[PDB]
Amino acid sequence: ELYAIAKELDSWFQDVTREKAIFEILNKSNYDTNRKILIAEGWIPRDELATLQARLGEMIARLGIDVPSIIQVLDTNHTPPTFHRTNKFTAGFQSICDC
Amino acid sequence: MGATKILMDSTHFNEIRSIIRSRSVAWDALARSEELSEIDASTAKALESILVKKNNGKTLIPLIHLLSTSDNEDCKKSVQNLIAELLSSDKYGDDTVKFFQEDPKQLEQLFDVSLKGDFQTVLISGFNVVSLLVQNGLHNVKLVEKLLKNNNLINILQNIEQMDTCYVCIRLLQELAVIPEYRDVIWLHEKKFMPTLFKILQRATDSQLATRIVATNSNHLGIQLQYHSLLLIWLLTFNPVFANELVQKYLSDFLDLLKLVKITIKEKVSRLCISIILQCCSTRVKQHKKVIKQLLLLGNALPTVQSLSERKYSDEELRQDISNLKEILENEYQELTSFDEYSSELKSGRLEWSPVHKSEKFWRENAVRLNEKNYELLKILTKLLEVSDDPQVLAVAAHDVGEYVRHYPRGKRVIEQLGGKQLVMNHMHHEDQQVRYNALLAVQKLMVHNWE
Amino acid sequence: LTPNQVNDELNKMQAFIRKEAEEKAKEIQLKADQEYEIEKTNIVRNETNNID
Amino acid sequence: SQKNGIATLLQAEKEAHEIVSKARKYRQDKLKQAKTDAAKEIDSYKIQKDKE
Repeated sequence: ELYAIAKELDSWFQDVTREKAIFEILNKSNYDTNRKILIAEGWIPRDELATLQARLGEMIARLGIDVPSIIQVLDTNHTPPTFHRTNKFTAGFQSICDC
Repeated sequence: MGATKILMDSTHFNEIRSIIRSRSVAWDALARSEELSEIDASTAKALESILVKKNNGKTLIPLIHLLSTSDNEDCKKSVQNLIAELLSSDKYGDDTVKFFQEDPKQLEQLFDVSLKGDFQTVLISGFNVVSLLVQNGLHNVKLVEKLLKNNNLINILQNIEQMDTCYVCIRLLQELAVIPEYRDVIWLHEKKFMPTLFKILQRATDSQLATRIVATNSNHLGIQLQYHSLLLIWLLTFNPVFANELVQKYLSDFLDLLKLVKITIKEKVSRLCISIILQCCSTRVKQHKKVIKQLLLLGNALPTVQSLSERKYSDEELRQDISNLKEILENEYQELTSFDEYSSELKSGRLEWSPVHKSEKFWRENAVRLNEKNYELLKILTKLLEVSDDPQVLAVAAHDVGEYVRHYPRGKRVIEQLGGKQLVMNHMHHEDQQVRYNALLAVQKLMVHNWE
Repeated sequence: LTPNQVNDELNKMQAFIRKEAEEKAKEIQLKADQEYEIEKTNIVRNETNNID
Repeated sequence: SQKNGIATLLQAEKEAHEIVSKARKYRQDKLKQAKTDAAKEIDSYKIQKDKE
């Protein structure tokens, strides 16, 4: 039985770990009991915003019921972080730079 | 007019409306071209001319009879639905109720000029009239007799590849179902449609409509067809005796409905599943316990029970639903002072894996039952075990012997009276590895705790 | 797209939720009607026993 | 929007709560109506039986 089962006990481990992770993703989110649409916000770049504000549908193309998404435009006080790139070839250089 | 307003959120009704309604075509030249008495066409034309908001409404009454025995399907459908809405629009003839009322002869005559032609014709001719048999206060009990013993519309509903048809037919069926004294009469015709009601849900069962790998499973709002179906199935929730019998015929699909609670992401759908299955329960009618017994027998929902329990959905109605559900399904679960039923099984000569067969929550101390006759009550089962090799009974017979000896360590003498260890090892040398596993469990636990 | 689309989505979902609450409340009121009827039934049944 | 979107959400919320509360009030009214209707009908029926 061990021989047979371990083969995919490992797969269940991966799966439960992933499902866990998505919980925690939800668990630093909001919830209210009586109102039924949540209050939410995103911290993805304006640089790549177009592709994802499009893929709203692609995601909802996999679950489309009524809402491609809800995203209302407003920016409040905050300091956006900084992002940088290495192209997997200058890894040592920029890695040392940042560290 | 507080009468029926139907499917406003929908569009297939709107397409089958606008296909002939949006046509702002001549509705006067018809009779003049050898179709009818001419004033009838003049007023069919005046329909739209007077359609302008005029804040009359008493110069179109007689036209109902005129289109009765028509012989060219060109000049009723359109103005038919136009006047139907004009009524529906609660701005024209809001007191047309009385004229509708004093004698529905002008209405019940409509049968032969309604629900006729092709399926689309049947709809365009039937929806309008049925919207008007919603006359607040009582409603005609007699027209329905002819509207149901008929068969052409039902033939229209028999198709499976078309969803709009059955959707709208049974949707208006449930809207009119607001008169609780009609589910009764249609009951006798159950076998004609209720299986149709069930086929959609049976498809929904393993068909993961939510997973959009199903290309065009239904229109973007089409899935609401299931919502409406279960709406109807709830509309029959005030007569238990009705639910009492038809179950014996199709209990299986009703049972495996269980999945819908967890499967559908939609709150509405799981909600209606659970509510319907529960409300089947009632102190009102008889044998209102064996149903859950078979539920446990085949489905074993309690896992599912608590599973859905841990994940409530902030719906008070649902809170009470599930709370009832759990308590009502669990309190009987301990209905096992099983000396009586163990004796019945003993005399039955049949055994099977069952919580009635297996529940230690009582066996904490029950050797008293074993004490009836020198512990030989199970010796009969042992000799039958020796007699044959039927998997279920063969395994279960020695399955609980280990437990029973676990109940008395002193029972080593009765055990050696058994002395079936050779038979036990033989069972480790027969088919169905599971029963071999069980036999090994029995023998091993026994020996170990005789010399633990 | 445009904020109009998302605003309309908010409002249409709100309308749908309001319809859901209305229809469920209607189910519960109809259940009130059934409890009404059955309670009246048993009361009148006992009364009929005594009167008979 | 949101400056009025929040207000619209609040109005939808109070709409839902008010409609469900009205439904429950109608439920209790159905119970009291069961009492009253049982009383009225059974009084009439007692008159019926006595006259009979």
